[PDB]
Amino acid sequence: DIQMTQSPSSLSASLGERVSLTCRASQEISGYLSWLQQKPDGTIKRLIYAASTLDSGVPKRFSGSRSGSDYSLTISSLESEDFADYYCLQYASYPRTFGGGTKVEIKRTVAAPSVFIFPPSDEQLKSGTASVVCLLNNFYPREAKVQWKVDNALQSGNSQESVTEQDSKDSTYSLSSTLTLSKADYEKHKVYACEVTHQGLSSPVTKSFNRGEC
Amino acid sequence: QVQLQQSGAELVKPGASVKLSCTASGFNIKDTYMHWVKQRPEQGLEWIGRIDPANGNTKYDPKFQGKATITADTSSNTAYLQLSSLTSEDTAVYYCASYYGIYWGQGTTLTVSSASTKGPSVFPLAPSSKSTSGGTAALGCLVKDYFPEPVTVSWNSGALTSGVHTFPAVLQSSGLYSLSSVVTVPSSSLGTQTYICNVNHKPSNTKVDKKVEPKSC
Ligand SMILES: O=C(O)CCCCP(=O)([O-])Oc1ccc([N+](=O)[O-])cc1
Repeated sequence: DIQMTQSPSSLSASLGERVSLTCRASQEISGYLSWLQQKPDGTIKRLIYAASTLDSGVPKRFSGSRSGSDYSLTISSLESEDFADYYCLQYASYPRTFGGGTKVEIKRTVAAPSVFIFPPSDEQLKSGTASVVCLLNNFYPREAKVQWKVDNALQSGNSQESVTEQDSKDSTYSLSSTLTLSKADYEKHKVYACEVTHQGLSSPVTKSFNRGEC
Repeated sequence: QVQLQQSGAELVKPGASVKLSCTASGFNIKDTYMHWVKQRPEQGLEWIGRIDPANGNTKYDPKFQGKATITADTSSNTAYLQLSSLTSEDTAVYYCASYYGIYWGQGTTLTVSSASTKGPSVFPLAPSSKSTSGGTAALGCLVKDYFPEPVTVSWNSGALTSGVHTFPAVLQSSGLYSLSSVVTVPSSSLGTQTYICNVNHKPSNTKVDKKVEPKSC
């Protein structure tokens, strides 16, 4: 098997920056190499083949080159859409082999999250459970702290959060936090709040709701 | 247009066999060579093998020589990947690709497990919860208690894609997954526009469409 050694494994770059990824073939592959791009959604597309030939419709900012066993992919001006994992593919002999891939991360300016809080839906309440959801939308960097407060009392042990990958449009992240309680426990308290801490904020932003009868 | 449509995600028991499919629309046998690729988190793309639909010739990555069997049917324009003696190591996303690697299927998530499938409950995340926000409002759907992954979430049958965020699923203490999909929209048109999330969990054949609207109070 021809080993394709791709470096680096991860690359962080600012928008507009000129970046390059490299793949070294352990054997002579005579230019039979393609560059594939896999976006966060799992979509894979070929950008280059024959080492330096761009596919139809591929943006001019992408270019491939070869120097002996070193094959490189270059992006002239990194754009948010370029956030993806890139893989080189050897098609000179069998078995076909892929490089390890290079995860391209994008650096951008600090952005404060827009916070939203959602009460449990009435239909969920009928099932005996209650999920309060807190949304931190479009922020940067990824680091952020979210604290649940029920009647001003800090919560622990009943929540789970998840953060997205960088957005293909603006390179920001979004976080979702869910506080799951039993219907009875939910009905025992009045004020449900979500306190958010992030560099883009001078002070913690708190969003809340009061479970009133509807 | 032209594309490769792969079979739905599914859960299969350890020790069993499974057969994935990849049907091509637009082109056909003429291009020749249908490849199958395996992918797992933190592991790149791994080639399984390929088939020449014109003569049935097959080439495999030596590691899969006694694990995968690739077949093709030109009449129905479909290729198949049969995996035998399933183990936890076979849990992955499988992709099919055409000649030159130009067309790629959307991938099929195979989860090998001794557990039962679980359909999710879909709850609305109503906009303007208690009151309206500063110009923009958020709404969404909570897809809770399902197994295994993944779940597909669309908005307005594909008509709405702008500002959508479908978060990675979290594993709850019960062994069941849960995720949310949200959208930010103008608060001014909450009374004129319609937002409905389309949820689909193939492993359990669960398909739900939930209209998300502001609740009265
Ligand atoms: O003469 C031969 O045997 C080589 C001709 C085949 C070129 P090819 O179809 O294998 O190119 C590809 C190689 C690998 C892939 N892949 O998805 O891994 C996709 C396409």
